[PDB]
Amino acid sequence: GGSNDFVYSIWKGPVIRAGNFALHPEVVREEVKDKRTLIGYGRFFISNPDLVDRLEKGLPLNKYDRDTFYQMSAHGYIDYPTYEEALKLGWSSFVKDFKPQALGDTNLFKPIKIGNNELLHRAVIPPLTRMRALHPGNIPNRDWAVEYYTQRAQRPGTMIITEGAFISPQAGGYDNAPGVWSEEQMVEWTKIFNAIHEKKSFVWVQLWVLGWAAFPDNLARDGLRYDSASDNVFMDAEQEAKAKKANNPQHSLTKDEIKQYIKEYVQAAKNSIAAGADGVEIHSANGYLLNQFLDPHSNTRTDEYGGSIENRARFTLEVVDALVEAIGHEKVGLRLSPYGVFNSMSGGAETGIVAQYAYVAGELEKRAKAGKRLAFVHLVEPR
Ligand SMILES: Cc1cc2nc3c(=O)[nH]c(=O)nc-3n(C[C@H](O)[C@H](O)[C@H](O)COP(=O)(O)O)c2cc1C
Ligand SMILES: O=Cc1ccc(O)cc1
Repeated sequence: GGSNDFVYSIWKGPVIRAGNFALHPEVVREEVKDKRTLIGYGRFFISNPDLVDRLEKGLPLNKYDRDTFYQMSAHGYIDYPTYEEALKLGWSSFVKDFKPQALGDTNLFKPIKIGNNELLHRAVIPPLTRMRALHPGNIPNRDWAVEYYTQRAQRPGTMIITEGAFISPQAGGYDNAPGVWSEEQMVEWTKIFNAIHEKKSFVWVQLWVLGWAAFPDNLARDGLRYDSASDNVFMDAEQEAKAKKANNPQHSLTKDEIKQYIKEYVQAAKNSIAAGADGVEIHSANGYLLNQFLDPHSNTRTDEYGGSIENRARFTLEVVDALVEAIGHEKVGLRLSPYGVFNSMSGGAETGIVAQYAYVAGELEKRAKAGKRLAFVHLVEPR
Protein backbone atom coordinates (compact mmCIF):
# COMPACT_ATOMS: atom_id res chain seq x y z
CA GLY A 1 0.00 0.00 0.00
CA GLY A 2 1.18 3.48 -0.96
CA SER A 3 -0.16 6.15 -3.31
CA ASN A 4 1.03 9.43 -4.84
CA ASP A 5 -2.42 10.97 -4.31
CA PHE A 6 -1.11 12.98 -1.35
CA VAL A 7 0.69 15.30 -3.76
CA TYR A 8 -2.63 16.52 -5.17
CA SER A 9 -3.71 17.75 -1.73
CA ILE A 10 -0.55 19.85 -1.55
CA TRP A 11 0.54 20.82 -5.06
CA LYS A 12 -2.20 22.55 -7.05
CA GLY A 13 -0.57 22.56 -10.48
CA PRO A 14 -0.04 20.13 -13.40
CA VAL A 15 1.02 16.61 -12.40
CA ILE A 16 2.67 14.09 -14.72
CA ARG A 17 2.42 10.44 -13.69
CA ALA A 18 4.38 7.56 -15.22
CA GLY A 19 4.64 3.83 -14.55
CA ASN A 20 2.90 0.83 -16.12
CA PHE A 21 0.06 2.83 -17.68
CA ALA A 22 0.26 1.50 -21.25
CA LEU A 23 -1.12 -1.97 -20.50
CA HIS A 24 -3.68 -0.62 -18.03
CA PRO A 25 -5.98 1.83 -19.87
CA GLU A 26 -8.69 1.30 -17.25
CA VAL A 27 -6.40 2.86 -14.64
CA VAL A 28 -5.59 5.76 -16.97
CA ARG A 29 -9.30 6.31 -17.65
CA GLU A 30 -9.87 6.85 -13.92
CA GLU A 31 -6.77 8.95 -13.26
CA VAL A 32 -7.28 11.42 -16.12
CA LYS A 33 -10.64 12.39 -14.62
CA ASP A 34 -8.52 14.81 -12.60
CA LYS A 35 -8.28 17.86 -14.86
CA ARG A 36 -4.58 18.47 -14.17
CA THR A 37 -3.23 14.93 -14.49
CA LEU A 38 -0.95 13.92 -17.36
CA ILE A 39 0.27 10.42 -18.23
CA GLY A 40 3.77 9.33 -19.20
CA TYR A 41 4.38 6.22 -21.28
CA GLY A 42 7.94 4.92 -21.13
CA ARG A 43 8.76 1.50 -22.56
CA PHE A 44 5.96 1.47 -25.13
CA PHE A 45 6.82 4.88 -26.54
CA ILE A 46 10.14 3.24 -27.37
CA SER A 47 8.36 0.50 -29.31
CA ASN A 48 5.57 2.73 -30.62
CA PRO A 49 6.52 6.06 -32.25
CA ASP A 50 2.84 6.51 -33.10
CA LEU A 51 1.72 5.56 -29.58
CA VAL A 52 -0.55 8.60 -29.27
CA ASP A 53 -2.72 7.40 -32.16
CA ARG A 54 -2.87 3.84 -30.83
CA LEU A 55 -4.16 5.16 -27.50
CA GLU A 56 -6.81 7.40 -29.06
CA LYS A 57 -8.29 4.70 -31.28
CA GLY A 58 -7.45 1.70 -29.10
CA LEU A 59 -4.96 0.08 -31.46
CA PRO A 60 -2.72 -2.89 -30.57
CA LEU A 61 0.84 -2.04 -29.52
CA ASN A 62 4.24 -3.24 -30.71
CA LYS A 63 6.33 -5.29 -28.29
CA TYR A 64 9.52 -3.73 -26.94
CA ASP A 65 12.99 -5.29 -26.86
CA ARG A 66 14.90 -4.94 -23.58
CA ASP A 67 18.12 -6.09 -25.26
CA THR A 68 18.08 -3.04 -27.54
CA PHE A 69 17.29 -0.53 -24.79
CA TYR A 70 20.89 0.59 -24.23
CA GLN A 71 22.53 -0.81 -27.36
CA MET A 72 24.61 1.23 -29.81
CA SER A 73 22.50 0.46 -32.88
CA ALA A 74 19.67 1.75 -35.06
CA HIS A 75 18.00 -1.58 -34.33
CA GLY A 76 15.35 -1.26 -31.62
CA TYR A 77 15.72 2.51 -31.76
CA ILE A 78 14.51 3.96 -35.07
CA ASP A 79 13.23 0.78 -36.72
CA TYR A 80 10.00 0.45 -34.74
CA PRO A 81 7.07 0.55 -37.20
CA THR A 82 3.95 2.69 -36.94
CA TYR A 83 0.60 0.89 -36.99
CA GLU A 84 0.12 1.76 -40.67
CA GLU A 85 3.62 0.41 -41.39
CA ALA A 86 3.34 -2.72 -39.24
CA LEU A 87 0.26 -3.77 -41.20
CA LYS A 88 2.16 -3.75 -44.49
CA LEU A 89 4.74 -6.16 -43.07
CA GLY A 90 2.05 -8.41 -41.63
CA TRP A 91 1.35 -8.03 -37.92
CA SER A 92 2.89 -11.74 -37.33
CA SER A 93 1.90 -10.68 -33.82
CA PHE A 94 1.86 -7.66 -31.51
CA VAL A 95 1.61 -7.55 -27.71
CA LYS A 96 0.25 -10.89 -26.51
CA ASP A 97 -3.00 -11.31 -24.54
CA PHE A 98 -3.90 -7.63 -24.31
CA LYS A 99 -7.26 -5.96 -24.85
CA PRO A 100 -6.82 -2.35 -26.09
CA GLN A 101 -9.15 0.54 -25.27
CA ALA A 102 -9.97 3.84 -26.99
CA LEU A 103 -9.11 6.87 -24.85
CA GLY A 104 -9.81 9.64 -27.36
CA ASP A 105 -12.97 10.60 -25.48
CA THR A 106 -11.22 11.18 -22.14
CA ASN A 107 -9.21 14.12 -20.80
CA LEU A 108 -6.08 12.47 -22.20
CA PHE A 109 -6.94 14.22 -25.47
CA LYS A 110 -8.18 17.52 -24.09
CA PRO A 111 -5.72 20.42 -24.55
CA ILE A 112 -3.78 21.83 -21.60
CA LYS A 113 -1.05 24.44 -21.14
CA ILE A 114 2.27 23.30 -19.68
CA GLY A 115 4.52 26.32 -19.24
CA ASN A 116 4.56 28.18 -22.55
CA ASN A 117 3.51 25.13 -24.56
CA GLU A 118 -0.05 24.51 -25.72
CA LEU A 119 -0.32 20.72 -25.50
CA LEU A 120 -3.00 19.14 -27.69
CA HIS A 121 -3.04 15.92 -25.66
CA ARG A 122 -1.77 14.67 -22.30
CA ALA A 123 0.17 11.59 -23.35
CA VAL A 124 3.69 12.64 -22.38
CA ILE A 125 6.99 11.09 -23.45
CA PRO A 126 8.97 10.57 -20.23
CA PRO A 127 12.80 10.76 -20.11
CA LEU A 128 14.27 7.62 -21.67
CA THR A 129 18.01 6.94 -21.59
CA ARG A 130 19.02 5.12 -24.78
CA MET A 131 22.81 5.18 -24.32
CA ARG A 132 23.53 6.15 -27.92
CA ALA A 133 25.57 9.31 -27.36
CA LEU A 134 29.05 9.38 -28.91
CA HIS A 135 32.21 8.81 -26.89
CA PRO A 136 34.23 10.79 -26.20
CA GLY A 137 32.38 14.05 -25.56
CA ASN A 138 28.96 12.73 -24.51
CA ILE A 139 27.63 13.95 -27.86
CA PRO A 140 24.07 13.25 -29.11
CA ASN A 141 23.99 10.66 -31.91
CA ARG A 142 24.75 12.30 -35.25
CA ASP A 143 23.33 9.34 -37.17
CA TRP A 144 19.99 8.36 -35.61
CA ALA A 145 19.06 10.73 -32.75
CA VAL A 146 17.26 13.35 -34.86
CA GLU A 147 15.18 10.68 -36.61
CA TYR A 148 14.48 8.95 -33.29
CA TYR A 149 12.86 12.03 -31.76
CA THR A 150 11.18 12.93 -35.06
CA GLN A 151 9.30 9.62 -35.15
CA ARG A 152 7.92 10.29 -31.67
CA ALA A 153 7.07 13.94 -32.31
CA GLN A 154 4.68 12.43 -34.87
CA ARG A 155 1.46 13.57 -33.19
CA PRO A 156 1.35 17.40 -33.09
CA GLY A 157 1.31 19.13 -29.70
CA THR A 158 3.16 16.26 -28.05
CA MET A 159 5.21 17.04 -24.94
CA ILE A 160 8.59 15.30 -25.03
CA ILE A 161 11.01 15.00 -22.13
CA THR A 162 14.48 14.10 -23.40
CA GLU A 163 16.76 11.39 -22.09
CA GLY A 164 18.77 12.37 -19.02
CA ALA A 165 21.38 14.94 -19.99
CA PHE A 166 24.53 15.60 -17.96
CA ILE A 167 24.88 19.22 -16.86
CA SER A 168 28.65 18.74 -16.57
CA PRO A 169 31.40 16.09 -16.77
CA GLN A 170 31.45 15.93 -12.96
CA ALA A 171 27.72 15.20 -13.08
CA GLY A 172 28.36 12.40 -15.57
CA GLY A 173 29.84 8.92 -15.33
CA TYR A 174 28.27 7.28 -18.37
CA ASP A 175 30.21 7.50 -21.64
CA ASN A 176 27.24 6.91 -23.94
CA ALA A 177 24.83 9.37 -22.30
CA PRO A 178 24.40 12.87 -23.79
CA GLY A 179 25.73 15.95 -22.03
CA VAL A 180 24.35 19.49 -22.14
CA TRP A 181 27.40 21.62 -21.28
CA SER A 182 29.48 21.97 -24.47
CA GLU A 183 29.12 23.59 -27.90
CA GLU A 184 29.41 20.46 -30.06
CA GLN A 185 26.67 18.99 -27.87
CA MET A 186 24.44 22.02 -28.43
CA VAL A 187 24.97 21.84 -32.19
CA GLU A 188 23.36 18.40 -32.15
CA TRP A 189 20.61 19.26 -29.66
CA THR A 190 19.69 22.25 -31.83
CA LYS A 191 18.96 19.91 -34.74
CA ILE A 192 16.93 17.66 -32.45
CA PHE A 193 14.85 20.55 -31.09
CA ASN A 194 14.21 21.89 -34.60
CA ALA A 195 12.96 18.50 -35.80
CA ILE A 196 10.60 18.36 -32.82
CA HIS A 197 9.31 21.90 -33.37
CA GLU A 198 8.80 21.24 -37.09
CA LYS A 199 6.39 18.50 -36.03
CA LYS A 200 4.49 21.12 -33.99
CA SER A 201 5.59 19.36 -30.79
CA PHE A 202 7.53 20.45 -27.71
CA VAL A 203 10.74 19.32 -26.04
CA TRP A 204 11.91 19.50 -22.42
CA VAL A 205 15.48 18.68 -21.41
CA GLN A 206 15.96 16.60 -18.27
CA LEU A 207 18.96 17.87 -16.31
CA TRP A 208 20.74 14.78 -15.01
CA VAL A 209 23.30 14.35 -12.22
CA LEU A 210 24.34 10.78 -11.38
CA GLY A 211 25.87 10.98 -7.91
CA TRP A 212 26.74 7.54 -6.54
CA ALA A 213 25.12 5.88 -9.55
CA ALA A 214 28.04 7.00 -11.71
CA PHE A 215 30.82 4.63 -12.75
CA PRO A 216 33.76 5.41 -10.41
CA ASP A 217 36.32 4.14 -12.93
CA ASN A 218 34.99 6.45 -15.65
CA LEU A 219 35.32 9.43 -13.32
CA ALA A 220 38.80 8.39 -12.20
CA ARG A 221 39.84 8.11 -15.85
CA ASP A 222 38.76 11.72 -16.39
CA GLY A 223 40.12 13.00 -13.07
CA LEU A 224 36.64 13.50 -11.63
CA ARG A 225 35.22 12.90 -8.16
CA TYR A 226 32.86 10.05 -7.33
CA ASP A 227 30.58 12.12 -5.12
CA SER A 228 27.30 11.87 -3.22
CA ALA A 229 25.56 13.14 -0.09
CA SER A 230 27.69 11.10 2.31
CA ASP A 231 30.84 8.97 2.25
CA ASN A 232 29.99 6.23 4.76
CA VAL A 233 26.98 4.75 2.96
CA PHE A 234 27.16 3.32 -0.55
CA MET A 235 24.84 2.20 -3.36
CA ASP A 236 25.89 -1.46 -3.41
CA ALA A 237 28.79 -3.91 -3.14
CA GLU A 238 29.98 -3.38 -6.72
CA GLN A 239 30.07 0.42 -6.48
CA GLU A 240 32.06 0.38 -3.23
CA ALA A 241 34.50 -2.08 -4.79
CA LYS A 242 34.95 -0.13 -8.03
CA ALA A 243 35.51 3.03 -5.98
CA LYS A 244 38.39 1.52 -4.00
CA LYS A 245 39.88 -0.23 -7.03
CA ALA A 246 40.07 2.98 -9.06
CA ASN A 247 41.18 4.67 -5.82
CA ASN A 248 38.31 7.11 -6.27
CA PRO A 249 36.30 6.71 -3.03
CA GLN A 250 32.80 8.10 -2.54
CA HIS A 251 33.10 11.80 -1.70
CA SER A 252 30.75 13.73 0.57
CA LEU A 253 30.02 17.03 -1.17
CA THR A 254 31.18 20.24 0.50
CA LYS A 255 29.00 23.36 0.46
CA ASP A 256 31.24 24.94 -2.18
CA GLU A 257 31.01 21.87 -4.42
CA ILE A 258 27.24 21.98 -3.96
CA LYS A 259 27.30 25.60 -5.13
CA GLN A 260 29.40 24.47 -8.09
CA TYR A 261 26.73 21.94 -9.06
CA ILE A 262 24.06 24.63 -8.84
CA LYS A 263 26.17 26.86 -11.08
CA GLU A 264 26.41 23.98 -13.54
CA TYR A 265 22.64 23.45 -13.34
CA VAL A 266 22.12 27.10 -14.30
CA GLN A 267 24.58 27.08 -17.20
CA ALA A 268 23.12 23.82 -18.51
CA ALA A 269 19.62 25.28 -18.24
CA LYS A 270 20.53 28.40 -20.20
CA ASN A 271 22.34 26.27 -22.78
CA SER A 272 19.17 24.26 -23.38
CA ILE A 273 17.01 27.38 -23.71
CA ALA A 274 19.53 29.07 -26.02
CA ALA A 275 19.55 25.93 -28.16
CA GLY A 276 15.78 26.28 -28.50
CA ALA A 277 14.27 24.04 -25.84
CA ASP A 278 10.82 24.78 -24.41
CA GLY A 279 12.00 24.18 -20.85
CA VAL A 280 13.94 21.93 -18.49
CA GLU A 281 13.13 19.19 -15.99
CA ILE A 282 15.12 18.90 -12.77
CA HIS A 283 15.80 15.19 -12.32
CA SER A 284 15.44 14.71 -8.57
CA ALA A 285 14.37 11.07 -8.55
CA ASN A 286 15.38 7.47 -9.12
CA GLY A 287 18.30 7.44 -6.73
CA TYR A 288 20.51 10.07 -8.33
CA LEU A 289 22.39 12.91 -6.61
CA LEU A 290 19.42 15.09 -5.60
CA ASN A 291 17.42 12.03 -4.51
CA GLN A 292 20.50 10.90 -2.59
CA PHE A 293 20.21 14.12 -0.59
CA LEU A 294 16.45 13.70 -0.14
CA ASP A 295 16.67 10.11 1.08
CA PRO A 296 17.70 9.66 4.76
CA HIS A 297 19.37 6.31 4.00
CA SER A 298 21.84 7.92 1.61
CA ASN A 299 22.00 11.21 3.51
CA THR A 300 23.83 10.90 6.83
CA ARG A 301 25.07 14.50 6.85
CA THR A 302 25.11 16.54 10.05
CA ASP A 303 25.27 19.98 8.43
CA GLU A 304 22.67 22.22 6.76
CA TYR A 305 22.04 19.59 4.06
CA GLY A 306 21.04 16.72 6.34
CA GLY A 307 19.70 15.57 9.70
CA SER A 308 16.12 16.61 9.00
CA ILE A 309 13.36 16.82 6.39
CA GLU A 310 13.94 20.53 5.74
CA ASN A 311 17.69 20.02 5.39
CA ARG A 312 17.50 17.01 3.07
CA ALA A 313 15.30 19.00 0.68
CA ARG A 314 17.56 22.07 0.62
CA PHE A 315 19.69 20.95 -2.34
CA THR A 316 16.70 20.14 -4.57
CA LEU A 317 14.92 23.40 -3.72
CA GLU A 318 18.07 25.50 -4.15
CA VAL A 319 18.49 24.02 -7.63
CA VAL A 320 14.84 24.89 -8.27
CA ASP A 321 15.17 28.47 -7.04
CA ALA A 322 18.37 28.88 -9.06
CA LEU A 323 16.77 27.75 -12.32
CA VAL A 324 13.64 29.80 -11.65
CA GLU A 325 15.80 32.91 -11.27
CA ALA A 326 17.84 31.93 -14.33
CA ILE A 327 15.30 31.01 -17.01
CA GLY A 328 11.90 31.52 -15.39
CA HIS A 329 9.46 29.30 -13.51
CA GLU A 330 7.38 28.64 -16.64
CA LYS A 331 10.30 26.67 -18.11
CA VAL A 332 11.18 24.59 -15.05
CA GLY A 333 9.81 21.20 -14.00
CA LEU A 334 10.64 18.72 -11.24
CA ARG A 335 10.63 14.91 -11.19
CA LEU A 336 10.17 12.88 -8.00
CA SER A 337 9.94 9.20 -7.09
CA PRO A 338 8.61 8.99 -3.49
CA TYR A 339 8.11 5.21 -3.38
CA GLY A 340 11.08 4.28 -5.55
CA VAL A 341 13.86 2.02 -4.28
CA PHE A 342 15.87 2.22 -7.51
CA ASN A 343 19.57 2.99 -7.02
CA SER A 344 19.22 2.03 -3.33
CA MET A 345 16.55 4.47 -2.15
CA SER A 346 14.44 3.86 0.96
CA GLY A 347 10.99 3.74 -0.62
CA GLY A 348 7.88 3.00 1.41
CA ALA A 349 9.95 1.04 3.94
CA GLU A 350 10.92 4.41 5.39
CA THR A 351 7.84 5.43 7.37
CA GLY A 352 8.80 9.10 7.04
CA ILE A 353 9.28 9.04 3.28
CA VAL A 354 5.88 10.56 2.49
CA ALA A 355 6.50 13.46 4.88
CA GLN A 356 9.81 14.07 3.12
CA TYR A 357 8.15 14.53 -0.27
CA ALA A 358 5.09 16.22 1.24
CA TYR A 359 7.45 18.94 2.43
CA VAL A 360 8.92 19.37 -1.05
CA ALA A 361 5.46 19.65 -2.60
CA GLY A 362 4.57 22.20 0.07
CA GLU A 363 7.64 24.31 -0.63
CA LEU A 364 6.81 24.21 -4.34
CA GLU A 365 3.30 25.45 -3.61
CA LYS A 366 4.51 28.25 -1.33
CA ARG A 367 6.69 29.47 -4.20
CA ALA A 368 3.73 29.00 -6.54
CA LYS A 369 1.42 31.02 -4.31
CA ALA A 370 4.13 33.69 -4.10
CA GLY A 371 3.96 34.03 -7.88
CA LYS A 372 6.50 31.49 -9.11
CA ARG A 373 4.76 28.24 -10.03
CA LEU A 374 6.74 25.51 -11.78
CA ALA A 375 5.39 24.21 -15.09
CA PHE A 376 4.68 20.77 -13.62
CA VAL A 377 5.57 18.05 -11.12
CA HIS A 378 6.61 14.69 -12.55
CA LEU A 379 5.84 11.66 -10.38
CA VAL A 380 7.07 8.09 -10.70
CA GLU A 381 4.28 5.67 -9.77
CA PRO A 382 4.65 2.95 -7.09
CA ARG A 383 5.49 -0.57 -8.29
C1 LIG B 1 15.14 2.15 -20.93
C2 LIG B 1 14.63 3.17 -19.96
C3 LIG B 1 15.35 4.35 -19.76
C4 LIG B 1 14.88 5.30 -18.86
N1 LIG B 1 15.59 6.46 -18.66
C5 LIG B 1 15.13 7.42 -17.77
C6 LIG B 1 15.85 8.59 -17.58
O1 LIG B 1 16.89 8.79 -18.20
N2 LIG B 1 15.39 9.54 -16.69
C7 LIG B 1 14.22 9.31 -15.99
O2 LIG B 1 13.81 10.16 -15.19
N3 LIG B 1 13.50 8.15 -16.18
C8 LIG B 1 13.96 7.19 -17.07
N4 LIG B 1 13.24 6.03 -17.26
C9 LIG B 1 11.97 5.80 -16.50
C10 LIG B 1 10.81 6.34 -17.33
O3 LIG B 1 10.77 7.74 -17.25
C11 LIG B 1 9.48 5.75 -16.85
O4 LIG B 1 9.26 6.14 -15.52
C12 LIG B 1 9.51 4.24 -16.96
O5 LIG B 1 9.63 3.86 -18.32
C13 LIG B 1 8.25 3.59 -16.39
O6 LIG B 1 7.14 3.93 -17.19
P1 LIG B 1 6.47 2.81 -18.14
O7 LIG B 1 5.75 1.80 -17.29
O8 LIG B 1 5.51 3.48 -19.10
O9 LIG B 1 7.56 2.11 -18.91
C14 LIG B 1 13.70 5.08 -18.15
C15 LIG B 1 12.99 3.90 -18.35
C16 LIG B 1 13.45 2.95 -19.26
C17 LIG B 1 12.68 1.68 -19.47
O1 LIG C 1 16.38 8.27 -14.09
C1 LIG C 1 16.03 7.10 -14.04
C2 LIG C 1 16.60 6.11 -15.03
C3 LIG C 1 16.09 4.83 -15.09
C4 LIG C 1 16.62 3.92 -16.00
C5 LIG C 1 17.66 4.30 -16.83
O2 LIG C 1 18.20 3.38 -17.75
C6 LIG C 1 18.17 5.58 -16.76
C7 LIG C 1 17.64 6.49 -15.85
